[PDB]
Amino acid sequence: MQRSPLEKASVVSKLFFSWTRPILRKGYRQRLELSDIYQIPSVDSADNLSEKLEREWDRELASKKNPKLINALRRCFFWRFMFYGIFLYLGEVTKAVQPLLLGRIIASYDPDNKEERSIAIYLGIGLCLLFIVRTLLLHPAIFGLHHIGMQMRIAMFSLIYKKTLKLSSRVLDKISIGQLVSLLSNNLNKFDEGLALAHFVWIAPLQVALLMGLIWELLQASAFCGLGFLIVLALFQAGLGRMMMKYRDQRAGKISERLVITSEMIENIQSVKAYCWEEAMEKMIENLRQTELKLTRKAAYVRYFNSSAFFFSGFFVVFLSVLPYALIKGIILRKIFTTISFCIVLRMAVTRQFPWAVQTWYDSLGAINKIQDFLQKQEYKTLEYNLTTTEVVMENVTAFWEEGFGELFGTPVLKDINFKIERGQLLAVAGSTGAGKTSLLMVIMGELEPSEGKIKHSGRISFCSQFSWIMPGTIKENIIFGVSYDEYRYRSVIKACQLEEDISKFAEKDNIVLGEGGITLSGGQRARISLARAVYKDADLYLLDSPFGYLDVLTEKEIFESCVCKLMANKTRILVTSKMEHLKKADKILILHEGSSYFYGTFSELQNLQTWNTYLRYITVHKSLIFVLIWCLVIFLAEVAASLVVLWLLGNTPLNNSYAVIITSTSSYYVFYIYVGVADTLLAMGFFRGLPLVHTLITVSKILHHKMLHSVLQAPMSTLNTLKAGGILNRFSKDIAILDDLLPLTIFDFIQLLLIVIGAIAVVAVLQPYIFVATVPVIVAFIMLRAYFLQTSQQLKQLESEGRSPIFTHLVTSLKGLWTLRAFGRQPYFETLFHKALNLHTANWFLYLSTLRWFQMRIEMIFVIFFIAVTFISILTTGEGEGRVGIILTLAMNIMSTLQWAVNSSIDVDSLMRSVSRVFKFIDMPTEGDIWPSGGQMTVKDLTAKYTEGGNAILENISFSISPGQRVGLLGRTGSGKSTLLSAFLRLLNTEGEIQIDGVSWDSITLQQWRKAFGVIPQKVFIFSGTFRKNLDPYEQWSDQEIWKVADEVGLRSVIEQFPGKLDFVLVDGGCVLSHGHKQLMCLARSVLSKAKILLLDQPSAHLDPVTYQIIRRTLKQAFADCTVILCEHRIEAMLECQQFLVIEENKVRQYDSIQKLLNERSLFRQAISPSDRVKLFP
Ligand SMILES: Nc1ncnc2c1ncn2[C@@H]1O[C@H](COP(=O)(O)OP(=O)(O)OP(=O)(O)O)[C@@H](O)[C@H]1O
Ligand SMILES: Nc1ncnc2c1ncn2[C@@H]1O[C@H](COP(=O)(O)OP(=O)(O)OP(=O)(O)O)[C@@H](O)[C@H]1O
Ligand SMILES: C[C@@H](COc1ccccc1)C(=O)n1nc(N)c2ccc(F)cc21
Ligand SMILES: [Mg+2]
Ligand SMILES: [Mg+2]
Repeated sequence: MQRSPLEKASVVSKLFFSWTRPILRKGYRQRLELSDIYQIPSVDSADNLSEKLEREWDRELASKKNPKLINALRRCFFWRFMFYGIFLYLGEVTKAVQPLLLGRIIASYDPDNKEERSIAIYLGIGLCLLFIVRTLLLHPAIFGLHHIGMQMRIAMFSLIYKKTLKLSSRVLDKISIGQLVSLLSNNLNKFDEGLALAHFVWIAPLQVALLMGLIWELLQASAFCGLGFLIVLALFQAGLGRMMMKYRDQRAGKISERLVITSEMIENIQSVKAYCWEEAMEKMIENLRQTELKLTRKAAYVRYFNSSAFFFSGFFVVFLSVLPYALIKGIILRKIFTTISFCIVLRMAVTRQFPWAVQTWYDSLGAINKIQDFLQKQEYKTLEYNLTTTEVVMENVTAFWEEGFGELFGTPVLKDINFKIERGQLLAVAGSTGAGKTSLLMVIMGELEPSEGKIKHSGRISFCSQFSWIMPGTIKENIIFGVSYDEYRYRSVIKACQLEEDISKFAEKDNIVLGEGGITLSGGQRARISLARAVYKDADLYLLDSPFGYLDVLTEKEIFESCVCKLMANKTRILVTSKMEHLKKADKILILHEGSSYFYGTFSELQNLQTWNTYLRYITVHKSLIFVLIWCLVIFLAEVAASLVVLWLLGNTPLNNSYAVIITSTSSYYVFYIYVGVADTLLAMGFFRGLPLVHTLITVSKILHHKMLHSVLQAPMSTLNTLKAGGILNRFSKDIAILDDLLPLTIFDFIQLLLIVIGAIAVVAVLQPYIFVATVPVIVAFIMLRAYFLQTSQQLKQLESEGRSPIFTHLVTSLKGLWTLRAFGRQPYFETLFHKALNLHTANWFLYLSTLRWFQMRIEMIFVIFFIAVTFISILTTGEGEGRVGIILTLAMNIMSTLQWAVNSSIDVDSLMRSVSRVFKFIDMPTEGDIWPSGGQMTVKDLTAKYTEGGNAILENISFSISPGQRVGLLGRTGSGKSTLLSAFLRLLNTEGEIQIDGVSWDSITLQQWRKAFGVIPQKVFIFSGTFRKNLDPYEQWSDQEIWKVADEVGLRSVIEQFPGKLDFVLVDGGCVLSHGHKQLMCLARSVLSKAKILLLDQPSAHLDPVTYQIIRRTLKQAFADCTVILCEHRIEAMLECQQFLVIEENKVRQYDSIQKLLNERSLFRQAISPSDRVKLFP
């Protein structure tokens, strides 16, 4: 990584941006490769800014009574803000006095002998130097302002992340991903680019005053009437501005809901596609989009009228400012022209520079105060005592989940529990489902505040949750988890959890690539990775929270009698089990039941007791756009014809008449100038030509989003597995926020500027031909630069924009699995691992900005050089009478200013349309594309499954047959592909082989009609945000009587009744309110509703107790009376019912008709069954 030459650069390079040149030199010819990007300047490393801002912030917190963040931000950046403000003030004043020189230079052309014929050269010199000072003084201030904005935003983001770790657990459920992702996404670009207009809040007044003086020297007593009209205009403008903000704070409440639905949708699309939930999800998403569109539509209309104020107030202001004086005394055309040339600047400085400045100030303060509110949130205070007697004590505790019951003190989820544990002794807390075992572990963690009672243990702790969590990276890094690696300890850990065979099964031996959460791995490997992590880290206390669920039985006995009982035989271990073998081995027992310590003691006591293609694809996608554009062009043609006839009539005029004092020496070259000064009004857009354009643009954005989603969802899984979660969150947030908010106005402004320039040039060329030849050497000079620039930026924006994802995809995981992350106490590690991604995105965005500002330098210097040459050639070549050529040049380069503005707008439009390019990238994704299920008799021949195209053999040469209504139980040691075969039944992943189902095959039936025959309860439960009734059946086919009768079969009464909204309670954060077993029962009910003839059960009993499990087998007898069942269990007890057994081994299936021959065939499997079940199998 080469160090940025910004640190090593001369002052001329910094004031001219000559050091950016190597990037464009490398980029214009060949595509950018990923070493050319410079390392960030040492100033804007996240650490320095974060430390500076946090020190100022916490000192300000300590000092003041009501701390405010904005005071610390001021104390940090105000000086380098004002040092730039003075330069911007000078560089905008230098636009007030330019028309002063310009008017007299224009006055010289007139043959009658004015004194100006001597001062013409001095005026030209002053004008030349004035332009060069403007160029050297304006842009560097803009770049520095953008740089300060960037630094501020970086420090704020790092502070946000530093807060989102110490955030108290009781608040997490309230705040979902939507708030945070919106608060970063909306800020990212707007708050950075918006610190160039922060000054124009106090620049606009002064400038206006300075203008209202000079115009007053021209116009004695009508400039005040013009100013009154302008003040009315500014009040109307601020009124529209206030109206618009009320139409955003009602959208920002639902953007988060749509974002969270989309994230939950795409993270586990596995179950979504398995269930054939395609249309209901689209209906819900578009239902949200409808309201969001109404709000965006109204906001867009309001924003449109705001924009037109410049373009359609120009004639009105001048008319009402020069009617009275002309009426009373008359006007020489010099007065009218200089009034126009001042009125342009006045219009600009009090129509699009004041209101946008106050807008950006309102919005920046709103975001800052929202962040300040965020930082005022309850902090989880830790009392982990390093001093202890190596003895863990817990006494008389009770806990409350929601804070209201906490303060008001519904039963608590615990009460009056107590235990005491030595060092070297193990507890085994076992509870029937819903008792609160995980809640007890959380209370031991202190993450739940005990409403009353006493806790004490060592400060050295480790954790292994019920639900696994896998941060993206290598298995080696994921297991070590930010510790100095060791050969011997790591090898011992891998020897205990017996990961050796599975780790040898992968292509890369030890370290592979795991995505967010790691769908790439199975369930057993994931749980055992988590357990290995909990074993590796060294501490005085261990909280293993039921890691023995997602495994077979032989692996269970091996791991439990080599790792828990043998490897770590001296260090305290809390164990959550549901097998009598553990309790027999257990040293003390605490059996919970419904939040009550139902039994405590010892097992002996227990026995005793009992790119231009996108430019077209965007437009042609909807016909309304083409119609609007065509009709607008026709209207413009009519308008330019009207202007043509007006100038034709006034050209052939045959001239007491003091209405307009006009003379032949002045007329022929002042009428054209004065018309071109008012071109932007006669060619403006009214409320009859503009509104359809904005409406159609918003409609097109909606259609684009809908198509993008419908193409993402039905995409094949092999493609989907490659892309991350950030690569969808980033898109669905930013690349639709842009297509809804910024584009439908920026493209409109571009259309307007292009249209105005074209019309003015056309009409003036028609009346004066040579001006065309006078302009062309500049326009062809313009595009030549633009086409050279775009190649750099056209390739760089992507290289930066995708760089956003390493932020979001790192924020989600840390937030998703915050609990273990804070459990081990590894905050600094993730702090640095986030700062790295932030510095990456900076190394992209900063250099992109430093290239755009350079192109502004170059474009305005092209204009200035042309302008200096024009003024020199023209004034010098003025003759004793009727100087002609100078008029021809100066009119052209009066047009050139607006044309340059149009070029800048065009660059901005392209930089935004990158977003539409990226969305069309997603839309081009491949497509996986009497009662039929009579008996369900199934036949599979020569099946094999592949995850990646041509990948390794996960299965090979499978074939079997299932008679109708004969449940076959499938089993096999973990990591052998049981879920693989279940998934490959649905041909989700790419397949090979042929299946006959009661006289039909795969080919003879369509895909969607094929998946209708099955019903699935996947290994990964799936609960989005919504109500119970909507969650259980989004299609809404069945009455609440149906739901209520099923909800007693599945034994869900005691879960619905305790919750306030029976079938109408809202669910948040993926059902985090519910437990695990309740989620399992919920999904099983969701499969009972969809009565399918052939059904696949993928581990219906994951962590359930021996008691509640009865319901499972219960709903297997009366409920599924005859339906064919593909049941994939691990607990051997659930295999007593099935008639055939399919054992999966060595990537092949072997079927047997019984159990005895199976078990004698594998001797090592025999000694693993518990005696209570071994007697059941062998009578
Ligand atoms: N995050 C939560 N928010 C609200 N209530 C909760 C939450 N977690 C648990 N509960 C309540 O606590 C009870 C069980 O707590 P907990 O989740 O610890 O049981 P569990 O051991 O996970 O259940 P299982 O044995 O099925 O795993 C449930 O009745 C549930 O209503
Ligand atoms: N999403 C995935 N991407 C790549 N490979 C996968 C993926 N899922 C599974 N595999 C491969 O399939 C094998 C295990 O398949 P599968 O997940 O069906 O086992 P399993 O029976 O589900 O395990 P368990 O007993 O934990 O349920 C592993 O070797 C793994 O490499
Ligand atoms: C599109 C117009 C609508 O008005 C008319 C349309 C046709 C004819 C007459 C009037 C507009 O929006 N205008 N016209 C202004 N003179 C103006 C000033 C400030 C502002 F915010 C908007 C403004
Ligand atoms: Mg649990
Ligand atoms: Mg499984």
